[PDB]
Amino acid sequence: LSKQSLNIPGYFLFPDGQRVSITAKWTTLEVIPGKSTDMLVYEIDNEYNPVIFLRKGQTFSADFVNNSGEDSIIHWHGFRAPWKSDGHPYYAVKDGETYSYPDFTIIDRSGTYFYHPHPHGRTGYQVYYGLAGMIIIEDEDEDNLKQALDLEYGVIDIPLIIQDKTFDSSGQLVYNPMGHMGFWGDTILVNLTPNPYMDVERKIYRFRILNGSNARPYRLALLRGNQRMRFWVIGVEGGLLDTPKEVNEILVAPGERIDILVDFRDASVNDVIKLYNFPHNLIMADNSEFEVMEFRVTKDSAYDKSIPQRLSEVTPINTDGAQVQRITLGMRRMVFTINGETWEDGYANPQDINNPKVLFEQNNGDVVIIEYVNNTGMYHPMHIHGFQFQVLERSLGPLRATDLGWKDTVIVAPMETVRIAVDMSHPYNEHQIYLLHCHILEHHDEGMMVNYRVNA
Ligand SMILES: [Cu+2]
Ligand SMILES: [Cu+2]
Ligand SMILES: [Cu+2]
Ligand SMILES: [Cu+2]
Ligand SMILES: [O]
Repeated sequence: LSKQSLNIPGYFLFPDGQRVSITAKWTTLEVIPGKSTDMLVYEIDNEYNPVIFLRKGQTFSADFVNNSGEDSIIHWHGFRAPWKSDGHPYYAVKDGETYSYPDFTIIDRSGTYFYHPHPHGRTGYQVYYGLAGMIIIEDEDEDNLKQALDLEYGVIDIPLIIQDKTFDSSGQLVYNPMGHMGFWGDTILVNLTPNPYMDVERKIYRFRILNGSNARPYRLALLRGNQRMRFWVIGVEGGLLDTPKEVNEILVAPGERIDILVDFRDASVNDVIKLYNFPHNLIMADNSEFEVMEFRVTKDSAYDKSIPQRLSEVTPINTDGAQVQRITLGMRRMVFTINGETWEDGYANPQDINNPKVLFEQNNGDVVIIEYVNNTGMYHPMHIHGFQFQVLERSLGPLRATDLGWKDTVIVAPMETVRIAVDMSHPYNEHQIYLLHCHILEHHDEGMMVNYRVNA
C-alpha cells in the first residue's frame, strides 16, 4: 500500500454545562482505500471519534447513547470524576439504552486524555473495532505554552493515536486474541491511517501520542538517516511536566499518553524523518521493529520560537507516614491475578453496586504508596481510576522521562516492582468506587480488574 496522508481527526468544543449526545454505532470506514471496513464509532455532532476539547473548570454534561449492539459504557480515562460519572462497568447500558452521566466539573490539568468503552469482558472488542477517541483539556498553562510556540490543533499540535490492527483480504478487521497474551496487530495505524506520512515545516511540532492498542507497547524514536533525532517529553497522562525532558526515545504502553515537542528545524528541507518502533524488550505476541510513520520536511519556515524552560508546577506528593498497599500481579493457571483475585472473584455482580467488594479501602485525603509486584512473565500497564499518581521508584532501573509527572498508567515489566504515590483526595460528598486494572485490554477483559474504595 502506498504511503497515505495522515488523517487528522475532527475536533469538538464540548460546551459548558450543555448536554451532548455521544452515540456508539456501527458503520463502514474506508481505512484502506477502496475497501469498506465494518467498525464502531462514537458519533458527536456528526463527527466520528472527534478530538473532544475541554476547558478546566467547565461543567461536563454527557449522555451516552448506545447503538453498538451490546452492553457498553464510555470511560473518561484519566478524569477525576464522581464514579457514577466515570464509566464503571456496573453502569453499562444495553443496546438501545442511554446512560446520562451526572454533571461534574472538569478538575484535571491540561493535557491529553482518552475516552473509550469500559464494558465487562468486551472492552478489548469495542476499542479494537473503533470506539476510541482523544480528549484535550486546556488550562492557563496550556495557554502560555500555546502562545510561546504558536501551537494550533491540526497545524503543529498533532494527535498521534497509534494502534495496531489486522485486516483480512476484504478489508474487514480480524480480532483473534490468542489465549491470555493480548491482541497484537499486523498493521500499524496512526489516527486510523495505514502507512502514514505527514509533511512538516522547519518548526516545532507538538505530538500528542496516545497508545490506543489493545496490548502492544511501543518504543518510539525519530530516525534522521543514521542518527536518532532529539525531542522533548513535555507531558504525560496527567498533564504537563515541570520542565521539558530531552530524550531520543520514549516507551509508551496502552493507556499511556506522551506529549512531545519535535524541533524539525534540526532537519534540512527534503529530509525524511522516520518515526520508528524499536524492540520494546518488555520480555501472537511480537517484539519486532518497524516504522510507524514518516515525516517529510518539505518547507522552510521563519519559525523562531524557543522551547520554554518551565511548563507547569508538578507538586511532589508528601509520602511521610503514608499507608502502603502492596498489589501483587500473579497468574493462576493461565489467568492473571491481582492479590490472588480476579474480577470474577466477587466483584462482577455485587448485591449492591453502591457497596460492592473492594480490594482495599481508604479515607478521603489518604496518601497511599501502591507497590506493584509483577511475579508474572508478562508486562502489565497498570491503571487506576479516580486519581493521578507520581512514580516513586522502579526496581529494575531509573525512572524514565515518561515515568515523570502526574501519571495514571505505569508500565510494570516482568519480575519488576514499581512504587507509586497516590493522594486520594476528592471533593465529593459520597464514597467513591474506582477501578484498578491492567490496561492490556484482553487482561482487563479476562478479569485483571478490581474495585477499590475511597470514602467521603
Ligand atoms: Cu483506558
Ligand atoms: Cu481508565
Ligand atoms: Cu496485564
Ligand atoms: Cu479503566
Ligand atoms: O481504562
